[PDB]
Amino acid sequence: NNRYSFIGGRTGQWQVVKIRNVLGPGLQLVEKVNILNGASAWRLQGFASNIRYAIRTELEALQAVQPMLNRAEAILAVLIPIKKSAQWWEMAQDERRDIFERESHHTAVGLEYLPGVARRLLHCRDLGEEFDFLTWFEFAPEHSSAFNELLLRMRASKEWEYVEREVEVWLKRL
Amino acid sequence: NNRYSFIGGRTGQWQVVKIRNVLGPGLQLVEKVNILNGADSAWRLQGFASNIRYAIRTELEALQAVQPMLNRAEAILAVLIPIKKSAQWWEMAQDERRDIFERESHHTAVGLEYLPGVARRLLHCRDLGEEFDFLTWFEFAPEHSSAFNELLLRMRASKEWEYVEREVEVWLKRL
Ligand code: HEM
Ligand code: HEM
Ligand SMILES: [F-]
Ligand SMILES: [F-]
Repeated sequence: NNRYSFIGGRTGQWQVVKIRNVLGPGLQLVEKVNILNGASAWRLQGFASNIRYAIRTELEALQAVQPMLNRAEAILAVLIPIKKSAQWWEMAQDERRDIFERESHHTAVGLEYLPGVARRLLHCRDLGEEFDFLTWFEFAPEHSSAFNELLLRMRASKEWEYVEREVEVWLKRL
Repeated sequence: NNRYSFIGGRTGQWQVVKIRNVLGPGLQLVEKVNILNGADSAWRLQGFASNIRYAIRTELEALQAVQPMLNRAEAILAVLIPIKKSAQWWEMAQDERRDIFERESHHTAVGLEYLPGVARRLLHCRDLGEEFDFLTWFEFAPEHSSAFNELLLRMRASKEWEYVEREVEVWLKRL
């Protein structure tokens, strides 16, 4: 099933460490997040989809180093819902690819954080959700500082001038 | 709301003229199709309107200069064409798919030849878990029927269509 739901509330596989309401309306602090592969204070949902930007040589680079989810060591996670602006979504494909990679170097920068950080990308604009993306990251604690670095590098990029809502939900695996 | 449902059955705004089961399993013949904006009938198809996946800005400019509105008074014929692409297509990277779609197959350039006669809507549905990947919608006056039939055959001859694994044509007339 390609649908995932993230329930913030009193039960789940993940303990909430902190929530940082980076930009726009936040998410209510809760005890735990329950993650369901299918369709409480809030529910987020999104789907796994096909590649939108990455080119073949980028995928090869990613495939050579990216880790799998569910490593025994990867006891920390971060769920980061993201919303991009109307101006982003009205751009053509070349315009969006150019900002994503040529200007902002998204994949190249993220590659610097592999193999330490595992990730999953979910899409949800097309479900009518209040966010556009649910991004998921997991890693061992030794990579927390580097992941915090990466977040600030991304926020400095051209791509991020089109981000209108962002929240960080920091989790620890129970 | 960006979701549309097409329900093949006994009621609706569109009368079925014919169904051509082009490739793979067909769709059951029915009297009418009922189209609902939102989430005795035989099948339901659904999809969502989405953002642009391939077209570049100059292509969008050319499309915007000529593409017609939906619901023109004269556009009494329509065709609903659900399409499924293969697993090999979806595993390709973005550049590989763009190269097939336009550089090799000229999908937008060829389609532009049929505007303004043909109006269109693209719906996506692979991400919903539907049996098809896309629902494509076309509408036009009868004087463009022959040209639309031409266009179909040209697109089926293209490289892109080597990756199409299920296709049905539901021809409709506006009630
Ligand atoms: C950890 C290393 C990272 C790598 C290797 C990486 C890599 C990628 C790649 C390859 C894509 C494009 C997927 C496609 O073509 O469809 C993508 C999309 C995206 N990633 Fe990252 N990323 C990483 C970190 C991050 C971080 C920390 C964030 C959030 C703060 C983030 C947010 C996104 C978003 C929102 C998208 C979708 C962009 C769009 O479709 O407009 N990524 N990432
Ligand atoms: C009538 C003139 C047509 C024009 C101007 C046209 C134009 C386009 C455009 C510009 C796209 C890219 C949209 C995007 O970038 O996301 C698209 C996608 C598509 N069209 Fe056409 N089209 C035409 C006819 C057709 C016909 C007759 C069919 C079916 C037999 C068809 C099937 C599709 C499919 C399945 C997609 C999605 C491709 C994918 O995302 O892999 N189109 N069309
Ligand atoms: F990502
Ligand atoms: F189309």
